Amino acid sequence: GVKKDIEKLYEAVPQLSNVFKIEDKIGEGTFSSVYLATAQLQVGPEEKIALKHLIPTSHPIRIAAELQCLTVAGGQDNVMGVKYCFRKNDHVVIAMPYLEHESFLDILNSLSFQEVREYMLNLFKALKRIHQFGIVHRDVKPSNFLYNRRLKKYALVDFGLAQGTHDTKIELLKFVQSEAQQERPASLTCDCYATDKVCSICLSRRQQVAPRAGTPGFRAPEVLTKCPNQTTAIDMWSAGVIFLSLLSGRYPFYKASDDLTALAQIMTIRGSRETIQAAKTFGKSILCSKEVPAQDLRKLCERLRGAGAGGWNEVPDEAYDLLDKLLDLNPASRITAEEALLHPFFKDMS
Amino acid sequence: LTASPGRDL
Amino acid sequence: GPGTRTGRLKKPFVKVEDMSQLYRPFYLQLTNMPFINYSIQKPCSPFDVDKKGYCECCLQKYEDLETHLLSEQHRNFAQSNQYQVVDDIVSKLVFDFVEYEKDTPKK
Ligand SMILES: Nc1ncnc2c1ncn2[C@@H]1O[C@H](COP(=O)(O)OP(=O)(O)O)[C@@H](O)[C@H]1O
Ligand SMILES: [Zn+2]
Ligand SMILES: [Zn+2]
Ligand SMILES: [Zn+2]
Ligand SMILES: [Zn+2]
Repeated sequence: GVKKDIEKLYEAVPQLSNVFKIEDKIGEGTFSSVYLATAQLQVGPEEKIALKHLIPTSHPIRIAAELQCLTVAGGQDNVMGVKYCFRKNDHVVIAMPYLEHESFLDILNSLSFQEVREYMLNLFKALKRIHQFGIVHRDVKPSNFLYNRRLKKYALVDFGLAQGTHDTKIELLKFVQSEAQQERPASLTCDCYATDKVCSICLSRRQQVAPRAGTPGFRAPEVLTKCPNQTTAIDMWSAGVIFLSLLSGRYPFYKASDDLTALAQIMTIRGSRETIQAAKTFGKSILCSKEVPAQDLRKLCERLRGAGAGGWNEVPDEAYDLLDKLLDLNPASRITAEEALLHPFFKDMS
Repeated sequence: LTASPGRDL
Repeated sequence: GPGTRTGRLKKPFVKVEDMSQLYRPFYLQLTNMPFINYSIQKPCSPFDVDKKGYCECCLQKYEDLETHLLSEQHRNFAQSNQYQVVDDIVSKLVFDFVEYEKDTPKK
């Protein structure tokens, strides 16, 4: 199985056979496959290399934008860089340094609390870096943030879904802006607004278009409710979801097969009135058939994680305060990566 | 936990 | 009801609507609203109750990736000048690996 895939990769991009020994397939995702390979350096020792084979249905501008994120933003501040890139026709392979890393699920229950602090700090370093360039990653989640516990090394990876802010410094992301473009009624309004009613007027309206590339369980509420003007705040929400998994011991934390089920789960954690209030500020009316109160984050996480030893026995208030700011339902007030690095949770750190 | 099938452009 | 398209949503539900009223609302109806399950063992979600795609080059849906990639339309795009934007970025990277000559069979 893996053997035929490797043989086919050498056939697809023949230059690889003169440079790399492809040893194994380490990743299989929606838009790429990633292989472990060994190469010799002209001036250094042998190196392990991650070869990312982009799906050949990818548009060339999308391929180039991913590469440009890696070359311009990557290579420092815990953002993966690129060593080289090989192309034959529609087959593009990005060669990156291989970072040996933990499985998030495997280490979730053995991380010390101090290691959770260090992990979050270094995630925010990476997000501060990409957000400075106006990159909205859109798919912040543990499999896109590689962590080597022993070496204390971190790498944000995978710019295959990224979009640009209006401000972006990644030239090619001006061709993939996060601001949606809408498609192409006898009565504009109807009496169903903010009620449980439906009628022929509202049901027959066109559909709103908004970006939503990403992964189920990590999308911010403004994504789930089809806000056409999304910002780097969606990445900070996703970082909040990672933190919520770390503090609760539960991963994946949310488990939903569609956007409004994900929203219903968020309302069950953060409260329905709180979610409704925030959504009004970005132009969305949410109605739920039952009101549910916000959960206290400390009680929730500690009850789901169970008895704490060592650092886990006395998690500081600052941790749940930072979590509350990351999971801010209002994307305008949600904490930024730059601000998060200044939060008291990170007292006495680098 | 893979990405959804669709993305922009 | 369904014939007149007018009525009320069966509960429980979530309904979302853009406040401009320009767009169709979207709805969620499920049998059970989410329940936080603290009994299920970690690391499980407290909400746990348990080759098709689109070619961006051809602007076409496909049901089998490998089949689409072999189609004549996709091959023509793959072999075109549309990747100059990629090659322009590559030409600024520095190649620092050892490159071997091809091995030719002997005798
Ligand atoms: N530079 C790298 N070093 C080590 N492992 C990597 C690297 N890049 C990717 N991976 C592995 O490959 C997986 C897939 O990488 P990613 O860029 O997310 O592609 P995909 O979109 O297919 O998931 C990652 O979760 C990680 O396990
Ligand atoms: Zn990824
Ligand atoms: Zn109506
Ligand atoms: Zn609800
Ligand atoms: Zn195609």
